[PDB]
Amino acid sequence: GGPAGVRLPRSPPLKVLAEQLRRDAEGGPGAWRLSRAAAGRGPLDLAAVWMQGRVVMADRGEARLRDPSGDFSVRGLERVPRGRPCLVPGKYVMVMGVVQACSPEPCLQAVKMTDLSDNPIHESMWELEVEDLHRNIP
Amino acid sequence: AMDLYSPPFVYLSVLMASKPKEVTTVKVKAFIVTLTGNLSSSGGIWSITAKVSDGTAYLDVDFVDEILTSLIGFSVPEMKQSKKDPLQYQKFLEGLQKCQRDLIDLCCLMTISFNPSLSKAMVLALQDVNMEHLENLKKRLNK
Amino acid sequence: YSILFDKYYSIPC
Ligand SMILES: [Zn+2]
Ligand SMILES: [Zn+2]
Repeated sequence: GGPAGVRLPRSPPLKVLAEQLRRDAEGGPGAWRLSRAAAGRGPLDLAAVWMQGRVVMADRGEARLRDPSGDFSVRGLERVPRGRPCLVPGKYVMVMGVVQACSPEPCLQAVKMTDLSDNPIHESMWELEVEDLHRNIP
Repeated sequence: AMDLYSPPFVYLSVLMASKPKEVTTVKVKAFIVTLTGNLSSSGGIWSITAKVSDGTAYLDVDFVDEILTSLIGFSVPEMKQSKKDPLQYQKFLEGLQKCQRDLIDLCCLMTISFNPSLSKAMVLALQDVNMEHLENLKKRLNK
Repeated sequence: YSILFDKYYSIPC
């Protein structure tokens, strides 16, 4: 529903942490959703996600990243837009991705990855940004 | 809910649930999911449509002229006059490369002007996050 | 999935 030639996942890219995926995600491939039974609210939809992390490993179009909560893995990076190049160990980047696996280690199919290393504040805010947002979804 | 002026930024899904009657300015941290359009110079000004997200919603936007001019380094008039000289047109093309990259990599605080009857907003200005932003987010989570 | 920037990019879905 747009230009032909643009088709996006159904619900938006929810900001998350590796740990949340690892623990609160439910269903299985193509049918993913995050549990918020802890704060007694309903399940949120996990088609796409927005994660951030430092690159640990980079192998072609695979990569392992890490956020404060833990390690997550990405594939298919050879197919997304290439901005400033950032598939280097030690860069801090963001992924938009479609959830493949959640546990024991979360795997995404990348739609985008973008450098965020030219400004430290991105890293400082990531964990609060995640939390603030989960707080503002009813 | 959250007032729509709460620093350091608000959420598009909160704005929507507000059900605004009038055109409404908010500020959000978004990135471009995709373009929906080629760079245009129709009207004698730059335009480009995109879908952004702030993690809560997707939203169609158009960039204002002033943004796209500052990304390219050339206004529409300057671009036309650049076509008359090879050396200056080359600088325009690098301007264009740079802009297309900027858009790929854009992830910041957008000041968006949202028209509720049209499901369509206009991005008025962009800004990078700073220490102040961080504090505000700290304070708002009481942390 | 498909998105456009400088060109179209296509993602296995
Ligand atoms: Zn691991
Ligand atoms: Zn103007």
